Amino acid sequence: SNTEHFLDKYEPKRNADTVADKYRTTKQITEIDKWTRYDSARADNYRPLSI
Amino acid sequence: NFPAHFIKSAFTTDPLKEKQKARFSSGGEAMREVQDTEFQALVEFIEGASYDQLISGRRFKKVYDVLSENDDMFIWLCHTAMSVLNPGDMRSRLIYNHLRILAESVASGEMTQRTAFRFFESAVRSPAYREIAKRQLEGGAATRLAGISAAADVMRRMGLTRRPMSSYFELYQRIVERSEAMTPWGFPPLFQFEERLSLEPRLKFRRIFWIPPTWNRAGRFLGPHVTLYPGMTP
Amino acid sequence: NVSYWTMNKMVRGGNLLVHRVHYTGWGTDSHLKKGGWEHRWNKVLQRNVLQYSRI
Amino acid sequence: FALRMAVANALVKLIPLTRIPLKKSGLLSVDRRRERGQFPGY
Amino acid sequence: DRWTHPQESNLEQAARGSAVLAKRLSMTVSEMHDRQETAENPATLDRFYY
Amino acid sequence: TETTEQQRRRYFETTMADVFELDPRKTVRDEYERVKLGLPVHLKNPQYSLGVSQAVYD
Amino acid sequence: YYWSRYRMPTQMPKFDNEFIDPIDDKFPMSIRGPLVRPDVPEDQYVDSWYICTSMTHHMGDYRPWSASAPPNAFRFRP
Amino acid sequence: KRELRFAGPVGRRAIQEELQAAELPEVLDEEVNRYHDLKLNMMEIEREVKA
Amino acid sequence: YEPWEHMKRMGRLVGTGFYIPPEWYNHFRMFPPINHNFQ
Amino acid sequence: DLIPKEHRGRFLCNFQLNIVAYDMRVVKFSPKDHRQWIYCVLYVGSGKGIAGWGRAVAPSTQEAKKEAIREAFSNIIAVDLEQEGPMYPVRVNADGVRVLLYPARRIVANFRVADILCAFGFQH
Amino acid sequence: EAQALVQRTLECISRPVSAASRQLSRTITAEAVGLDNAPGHYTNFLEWMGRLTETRAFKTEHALFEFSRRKFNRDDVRVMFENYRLMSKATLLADSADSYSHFYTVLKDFARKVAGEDSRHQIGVRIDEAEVDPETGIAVGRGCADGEKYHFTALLRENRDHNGII
Amino acid sequence: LEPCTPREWLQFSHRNLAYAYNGALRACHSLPSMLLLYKEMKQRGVKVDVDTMNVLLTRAARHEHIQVDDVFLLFDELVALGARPDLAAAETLHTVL
Repeated sequence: SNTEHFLDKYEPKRNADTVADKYRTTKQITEIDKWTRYDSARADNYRPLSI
Repeated sequence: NFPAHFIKSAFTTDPLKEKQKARFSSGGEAMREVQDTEFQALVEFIEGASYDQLISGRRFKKVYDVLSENDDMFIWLCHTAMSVLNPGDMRSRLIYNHLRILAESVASGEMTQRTAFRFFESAVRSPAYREIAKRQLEGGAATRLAGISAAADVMRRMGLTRRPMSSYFELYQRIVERSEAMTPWGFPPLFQFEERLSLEPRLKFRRIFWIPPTWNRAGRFLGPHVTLYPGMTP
Repeated sequence: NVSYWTMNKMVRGGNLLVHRVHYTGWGTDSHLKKGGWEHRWNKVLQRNVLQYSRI
Repeated sequence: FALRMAVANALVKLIPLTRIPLKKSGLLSVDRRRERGQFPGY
Repeated sequence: DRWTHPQESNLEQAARGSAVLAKRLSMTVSEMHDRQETAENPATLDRFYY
Repeated sequence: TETTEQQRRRYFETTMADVFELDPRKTVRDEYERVKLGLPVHLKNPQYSLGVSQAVYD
Repeated sequence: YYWSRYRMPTQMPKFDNEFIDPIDDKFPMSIRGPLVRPDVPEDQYVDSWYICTSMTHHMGDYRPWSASAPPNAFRFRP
Repeated sequence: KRELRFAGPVGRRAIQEELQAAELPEVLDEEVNRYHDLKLNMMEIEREVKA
Repeated sequence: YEPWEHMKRMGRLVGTGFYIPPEWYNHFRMFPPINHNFQ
Repeated sequence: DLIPKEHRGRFLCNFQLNIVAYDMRVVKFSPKDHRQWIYCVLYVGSGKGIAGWGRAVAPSTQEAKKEAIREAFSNIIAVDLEQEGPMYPVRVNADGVRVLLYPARRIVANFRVADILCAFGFQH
Repeated sequence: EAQALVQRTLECISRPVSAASRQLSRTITAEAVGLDNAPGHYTNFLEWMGRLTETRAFKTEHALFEFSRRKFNRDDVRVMFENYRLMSKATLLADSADSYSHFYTVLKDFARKVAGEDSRHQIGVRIDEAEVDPETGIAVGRGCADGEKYHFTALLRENRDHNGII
Repeated sequence: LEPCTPREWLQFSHRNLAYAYNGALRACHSLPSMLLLYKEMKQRGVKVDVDTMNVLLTRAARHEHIQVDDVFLLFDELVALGARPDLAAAETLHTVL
């Protein structure tokens, strides 16, 4: 949230280990996607003109 | 009688056909037209829980083998035999060094576990070791706990474990088993270990079918997925 | 339009395209499951004849 | 039994908190029992 | 020696050698070099259990 | 183009000197490494001030 | 010939009661899950002819349940 | 070490005088021969040239 | 099938000069296996 | 993988193999006669003074030979080659096989045993 | 009040004893280990092992031992798979640099399950939101019996005249 | 776990998440971690119960740097979220006041 909340006062102190722990789930897009044989042989989603 | 199918790949190819096959299909054409073992086994096994895979016993057996392939059982046997010794007696020092060398050789793989067990049983059936263990048990206060804890620590330090800190969990298991009074401390069952090692070279401690039935083979069968008496899913 | 022996042979072989169901049921068809042979008979009659105006 | 199951489901949909008593009494639990199908053998 | 080296006709030995020739032709230069599949080193064709 | 990466790192540390109350030599250094790697620090840190955010974006 | 079409040979794979694999079949049910196929929507399966199993009309390429319902759908309802 | 082995008088003297103070390991000629006779990795060569 | 027999076999195998001895051979030469007789 | 782990990278001599014999035996895994396996006996050796012998049953000839070689390398034994042979008679009775090995300035035995003597390196 | 306060302070300061540590301390005795005439040494060993049980490596080893013994289930396998999917590749490399971090990431809550640190919460009958029609106040329910023979749909509405019927 | 199968949707049980989070709060013995978990709980959509309010109040009443005004603000926030102020919570508020 972009608005300060009164409970945020009692949050745990920002320690370097915990700061590095909030980026663990940050995954790169090349890791997100994977190109397979189905992708290589995928059919056209539109109507082709010639093969 | 029986037609020749020739399932061998070397009995169905001839130079005359290969001459025309090579021009159309070759390495260049194919290139043009085409584009931590424990942890790896564990992730391979658990990836079967995906939406497009199933849990298979093959992967679990593989990861179990990868986890149990070590000789930490024999190393812990040797070091538990060493724990009962007296750090002051010269005979006990000789036995301790002999058993430490045996354990190191087992860990390094220089000596096969069968001959290592021969050495271990010959060392632990000697009268000197038996007398030392008897004195150790007779003493009102003994050094067995310190000996086994130091054995775990040296197993970590000397790299005699698959992972650095597995020895301490193994020590915890050893203590909780000692709470059961299975055998006196320092008197392992040699007959039991011999029976184990005679068979196993390394000491350790709606049906799914790969071939679906065919219509000719099975008369009245539908399949492993069909439900004859289904319910109403919310 | 073949005998039981011929039909069984063609089913055990790969000569007819049929879909095996339970040997002691009514099958996939809702008309069969909701009355049986006579009900499917009546439905066939209704489709063939008893839907036209017949001027 | 079918009527009771339908009424229990309707009650659960209407008042959510009634789900616990009916479920504990097994009124939304369907039984998959089915009479034997036709077969000339028998 | 007869058991270890079964006799085979030349018309079939030629086919057997052509099979490995075709496999090496299909393989790329880097694959052959890494796997040590060369004109002098033997290369396996089939290996299965039944 | 005439300022080295060590200079850039020191400048980033000077800009974010008082952004973490705990260990600066580790917190700010890890922040700079993640920023240079390209992680969405702006998205994950909405509390940063205008100057801190501008320095991170630059 | 006409029969010349039915002569393409298939090469054997390269390695390194009946019909059942003991290792996979004897795996505990409570761990393996009472499933014989991936839990994808049933519209992707077609009862195979002459074989007592169900294959997919799309060779592999399984689509999850979320690929058929609108985004963030409750119980995959439309 | 192989370069020093196959170098001439002036070059090998320069190498020896420059490395007389560096704490180089005592390497037998057998290790050098083994390393030199090890075949190159064609896959690594392909990766490097593609990169 | 004896520690002494294994040691003797390894020793006479090394004595040929065409077998690199393992470390445990020299280590057991230093600390011989415990004997059961002579008591 | 033919050479066992304890012998891995320790032999400094190029061994040679000798196949003594082949035959066919019957293996019965089931209560009935299960199948037939080829029984191969062989021995590997080098003239430097190292030799071993093996015997194995396997479904195929090549697999039987490989298993016999593995057993031979597991059971390899050696002798000291300083006098190129023994220096005193040795008489051994093993399962009724009475074998006498004696010193001599020449290698004296039938060919089947002379091959073994050459494998061990006993030229005398 | 002083004895109560010192007791409370001791309870608060005392480190949380793990379930495995408590089980070992209860099952084992100084006589079984032979340190009968050594209370100090016995207590030292007990504290040493109890505090060593709380490390991440011990939990990872125990979880892997239970996995080898095959004491998990489908839910545990799915949780492990989701934990593995959650972590990124750079994080995977960083945790595999350590000997146990990558294993513990995928065995998380499973080491907790086998160590007993898991929360003890009551799982009751599922309660879902009402599916009543906003305009008519009609709830629809289903009833099936005897296979495809008895099928009924129940429409239920509130009656504010207290004269409701079926 | 987010349900990706109809069988999982049959047990998603958005109400039972309240019991799960109450158990988690009772398991955690640190107020900052408890409050972080409560923030996740209230931004996820979990229907907060009376038990979670009781545990939150009884853990916030004993804190090194806690403010009674903040405790009452937390109570008001929980009541507005939907928790029922039972007698245990009433007495905890009474002793804090």
